[PDB]
Amino acid sequence: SGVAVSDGVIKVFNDMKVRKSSTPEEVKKRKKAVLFCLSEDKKNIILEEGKEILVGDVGQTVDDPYATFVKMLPDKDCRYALYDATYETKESKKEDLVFIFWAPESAPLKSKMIYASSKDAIKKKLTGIKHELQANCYEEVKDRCTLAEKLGGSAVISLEGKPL
Amino acid sequence: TTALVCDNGSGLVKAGFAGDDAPRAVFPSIVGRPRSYVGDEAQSKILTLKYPIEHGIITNWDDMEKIWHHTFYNELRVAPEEHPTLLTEAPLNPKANREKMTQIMFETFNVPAMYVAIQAVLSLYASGYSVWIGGSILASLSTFQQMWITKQEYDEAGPSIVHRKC
Amino acid sequence: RTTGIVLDSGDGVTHNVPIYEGYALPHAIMRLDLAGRDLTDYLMKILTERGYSFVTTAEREIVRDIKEKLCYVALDFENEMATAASSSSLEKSYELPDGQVITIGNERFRCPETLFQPSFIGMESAGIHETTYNSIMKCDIDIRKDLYANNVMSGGTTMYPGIADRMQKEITALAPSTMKIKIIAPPERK
Amino acid sequence: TTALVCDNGSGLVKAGFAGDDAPRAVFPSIVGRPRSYVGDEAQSKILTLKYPIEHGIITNWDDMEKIWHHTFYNELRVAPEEHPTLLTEAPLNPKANREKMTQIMFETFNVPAMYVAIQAVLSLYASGRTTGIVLDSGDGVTHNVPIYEGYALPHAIMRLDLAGRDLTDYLMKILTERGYSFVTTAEREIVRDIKEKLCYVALDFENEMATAASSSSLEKSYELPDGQVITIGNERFRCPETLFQPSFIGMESAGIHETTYNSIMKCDIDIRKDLYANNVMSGGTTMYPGIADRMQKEITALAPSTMKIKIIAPPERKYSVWIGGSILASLSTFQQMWITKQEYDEAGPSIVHRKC
Amino acid sequence: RTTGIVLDSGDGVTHNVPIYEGYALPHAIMRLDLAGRDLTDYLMKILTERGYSFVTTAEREIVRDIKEKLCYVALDFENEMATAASSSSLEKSYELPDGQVITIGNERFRCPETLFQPSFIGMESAGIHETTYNSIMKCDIDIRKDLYANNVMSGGTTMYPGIADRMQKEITALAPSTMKIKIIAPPERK
Amino acid sequence: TTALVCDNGSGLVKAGFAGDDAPRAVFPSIVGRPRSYVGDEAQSKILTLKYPIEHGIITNWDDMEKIWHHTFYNELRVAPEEHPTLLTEAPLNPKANREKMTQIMFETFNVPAMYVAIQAVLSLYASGYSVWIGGSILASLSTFQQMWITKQEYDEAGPSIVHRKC
Ligand SMILES: Nc1ncnc2c1ncn2[C@@H]1O[C@H](COP(=O)(O)OP(=O)(O)O)[C@@H](O)[C@H]1O
Ligand SMILES: Nc1ncnc2c1ncn2[C@@H]1O[C@H](COP(=O)(O)OP(=O)(O)O)[C@@H](O)[C@H]1O
Ligand SMILES: Nc1ncnc2c1ncn2[C@@H]1O[C@H](COP(=O)(O)OP(=O)(O)O)[C@@H](O)[C@H]1O
Ligand SMILES: [Mg+2]
Ligand SMILES: [Mg+2]
Ligand SMILES: [Mg+2]
Repeated sequence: SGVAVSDGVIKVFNDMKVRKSSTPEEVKKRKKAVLFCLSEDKKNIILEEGKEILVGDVGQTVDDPYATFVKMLPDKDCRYALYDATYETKESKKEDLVFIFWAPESAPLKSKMIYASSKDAIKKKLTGIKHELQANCYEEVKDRCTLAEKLGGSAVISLEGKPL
Repeated sequence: TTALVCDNGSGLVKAGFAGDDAPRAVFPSIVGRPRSYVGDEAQSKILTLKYPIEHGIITNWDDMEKIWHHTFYNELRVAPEEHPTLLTEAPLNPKANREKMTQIMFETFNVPAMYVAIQAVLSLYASGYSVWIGGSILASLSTFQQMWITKQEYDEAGPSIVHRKC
Repeated sequence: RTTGIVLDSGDGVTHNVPIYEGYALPHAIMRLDLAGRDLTDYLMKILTERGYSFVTTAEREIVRDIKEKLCYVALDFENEMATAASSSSLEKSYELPDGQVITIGNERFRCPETLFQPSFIGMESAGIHETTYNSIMKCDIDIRKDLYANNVMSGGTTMYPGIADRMQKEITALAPSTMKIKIIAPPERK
Repeated sequence: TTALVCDNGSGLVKAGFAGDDAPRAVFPSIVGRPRSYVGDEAQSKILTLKYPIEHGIITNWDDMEKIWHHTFYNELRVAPEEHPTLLTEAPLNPKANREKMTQIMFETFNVPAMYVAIQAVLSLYASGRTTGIVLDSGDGVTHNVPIYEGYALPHAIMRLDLAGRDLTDYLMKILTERGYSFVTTAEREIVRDIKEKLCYVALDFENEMATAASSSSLEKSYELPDGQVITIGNERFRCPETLFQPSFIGMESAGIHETTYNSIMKCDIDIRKDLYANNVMSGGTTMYPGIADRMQKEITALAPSTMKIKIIAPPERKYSVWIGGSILASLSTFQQMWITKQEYDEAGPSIVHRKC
Repeated sequence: RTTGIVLDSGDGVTHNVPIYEGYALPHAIMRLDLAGRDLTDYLMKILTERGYSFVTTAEREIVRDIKEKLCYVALDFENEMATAASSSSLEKSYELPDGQVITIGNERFRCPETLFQPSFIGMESAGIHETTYNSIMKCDIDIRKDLYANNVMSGGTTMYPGIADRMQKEITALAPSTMKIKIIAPPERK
Repeated sequence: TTALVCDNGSGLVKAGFAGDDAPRAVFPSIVGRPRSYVGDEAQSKILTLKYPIEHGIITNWDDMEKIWHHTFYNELRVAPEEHPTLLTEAPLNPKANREKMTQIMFETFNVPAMYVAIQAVLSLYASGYSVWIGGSILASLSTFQQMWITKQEYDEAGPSIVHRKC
């Protein structure tokens, strides 16, 4: 295991999971999808301010929240993710968050072992999360059908405001 | 502004905001100790599942308030202090269950207002998840917005305001 | 509407309360502990006779989905059994998550019959078609004319194909002939 | 400061320092005695070879102390009492053995801090995965360990006595059919080198044998240490074929392609989908070129047609179990997770069960 | 006799059916797939930790005879483990057909414990001491007094030395104190 | 005169005459094809053993009737045409299994009479191999000798007499 989580990531998770009554001007800077990284010393899980996605921009500059999110993951390193999905089922309309464990084969072993052995140190601190998505290849995470297959299986008819 | 409607059923917990068609949060209402885990994480995982609600009465209270805290924070990611909550129950229900419901909602979460309706009456409203549909179509009504029991009304009345109001 | 008895049957409890033009009758509130979970348990118990053992809780959800998307209630039990006995015209296959396929026969309409014949899982309670009639017969004699023609159904257990027709037939079999029976079956009663 | 990683292999003990790319000390696990030379010395010398780790479980504890003493002094060339040593154990290991290992390590060498990890979870983490069945085909045994989010299911762990040792024995048996008589322990090393350098798993055994019986381009040429050049024909694919057809050796147990399917079908029904597409191979025996394609073909023949089978084979799967432990022990945040001698003095040998 | 629940556990299946004064209760028939074959498999799996590998079917019969004539059920698991941990006072040797001798320790009472703790072979089912209590609790409330004092055991798996005492102790641990528990252990129950 | 009682269990086949204490024929119920052999010869001998009976239902019928012919001829050295046979089964059993049992016993062996009892009821009889003890103590009873289904009763009824009789 080893690596633990910092206070900023826990604060961001508590901010994203539990939303409250907010003003229409502030509600547009909420966090939609944020990744997690390691510092220089590889001892804390820190979010990078560079790569991120806001809730405000979704549907505007970012035509597709998921489509613009696949290319945001670096293919030469291991990364965490937290995607807020809005999928439509035959039964009803749900809005859940997804934990994506990005781990390509092109990354070095030093970045794969650290992120694989410390996954229980981050997932345990993220209380209330259900949808877990472990993705190693890039083609499997690039496809749109896999998210509906993991979320609800064949029941999900539409994903992110558009049908499958 | 919006109101929460929480159909705390015996097998499923349909929880969602008001004014929408479908409940966003649906999961079995069981807690599992390692032989806690609530809902879908319990369904996926070595546990000993058990239902806190029998035939309508809530048998155990710690796991019930745990499920409430779960569906409020880890499932909807909202605080109860802002939006009023709407609870449902079956008729011919022991008054102790409703009293404990009101006490838990007003003391642990400190909601601004709430109400305890009947599942069948709401399922009839939906006729023009039926209970949740009726609760959601009921919470948007303007005439109903006046009969929520509020904390300021609850202080002097104690946990007995629910019988005289609802 | 405000008038009519409600047949609410979810996953753990089935209860009926007749409600008139705003005043409900609490003395006629019937409660039956037979619901979808008991139906799933009965389906698991009767599916072992075909060679498919479901013991664990995780598996039981597969049986739950099988009951949700492959089970129906017959118009009558006897003739549907006669059709089940003769030919496989009734059997239908299912795609399991593991890859295997199963062939269920009379179990498609035998496990939903428990709603009307509780003697399958061992309960002594009258089926959902008799508890409603007994509660209406316990109600007032002037509101029976309005309660007979208004049987509002709700819950996920009332989503079987053909449960409305059987409920109708059973109630007009129990109720007098001159009275007309109506079973409101809304498409969003889940 | 630096941590040691002594992998208790069934036929090769891998030892080195944390942070390196590969183990430094690699020697066969044998304790020679005349009718006590341990490890590499036994092969050079009239002795009866003994294996204390023959089948993945330490059945001869008396020689394990000598094995570890040799590994620490004559192989790693470092003092054990001044460097923490991480150890790996085979799956389905009893609690008594897990306690005896740490008790010996703490009482004989007096190492300040140690840690015991499972080979299966380490090999799975070394492939960038946390959920998936790993194929640990070593020198003495072949284990099929299905793991779920880093927790191996002990009830579905299949153990197979077919491994590289039986493959070397079958190669020695089939090489005498041409005229090459390798009977002694010295020629056994040459047979092992031939198996490592010239053997390969065929995609279709029956079809490959048809071409090998007619074509002459498949025959290779090996150079003996004494200068002789021996030619090997259809024995290149017949030797590793035993892993899929154990009738060649004589055991009734199914091949490594069917034990995997039998172990996957023993776990939960909802996690079988993540096990078919996460089959990881490890051990030195899985280093044959073309074994992943044969495994995928056999599983797709066995598994249902609807679900897909993805077989990933890293090029460093031979020492992946050691590389994983080395990277885990070289962590800058792992120095507080070791089992120091004080905690051992407080809690007895049972501390390893709570800590690990 | 005609009254009492039956604990029938053979080589492949363990099932319990409570039977009153001639009328049995089919709705309380419990079935457990844990039996002697599973115990033999668990013994084979746990005997490899001592250095004895039994892989083939022919050998497995030797393990079956070893379990038949060397295995017993403990009064309680914890104290017997404490005695197993300390000293060899518990170990006993066996004469193999090939001539070798083996020394089994805690395996004499660990593999029969699977009957009460199915989590060893991986099953999620409640042990044989809990399925009987759950079936009696599913039975009628007036026949429980007669079913508690009549637990008829049968089959070859119920022939371990001390299984009757542990079954008793477990049932009076589960059943109320005022009720008296009796475990009929006939000498020809095989 | 004497009656045969055959406890065709899932793991063992206890077969013997009526009126005696112990079953004379006991062997595992498996058939082995060379990689047939039934019972102890299969246990001694390169085969691929498999059980024709799953959890009570008979999966394969050819090997089941083969085991029946074996335990009748090569183990007891008696013909089924003379002594009536008694079969056992578990409750909540598919009717197809009992129908095929009756059809095989009446068509292939042509028994004068037979009966399909319940294993647990017989094991209770033994209380005053328990299933076999109860079957053997049951077959000697005079009152039971009248309710055997006979071939003359079986002809017009077909293989459906067993459900209405037993
Ligand atoms: N399409 C369907 N057909 C038949 N049964 C269904 C269907 N969908 C759901 N069910 C059953 O209904 C149950 C859900 O009941 P529900 O209405 O959610 O109860 P509650 O309102 O108390 O949560 C499930 O257990 C399932 O077995
Ligand atoms: N490149 C290779 N090709 C074929 N076989 C190999 C190769 N490398 C190693 N082996 C075999 O692997 C065996 C060593 O396995 P080992 O690393 O001891 O497994 P474990 O670590 O699980 O005990 C040797 O007997 C050798 O025959
Ligand atoms: N003396 C004994 N002690 C413990 N177990 C025994 C003994 N004798 C037999 N057994 C177990 O009982 C099993 C036999 O079960 P049995 O009663 O024949 O089942 P069935 O009645 O279904 O044939 C054997 O597999 C064996 O493991
Ligand atoms: Mg409901
Ligand atoms: Mg290894
Ligand atoms: Mg038996």
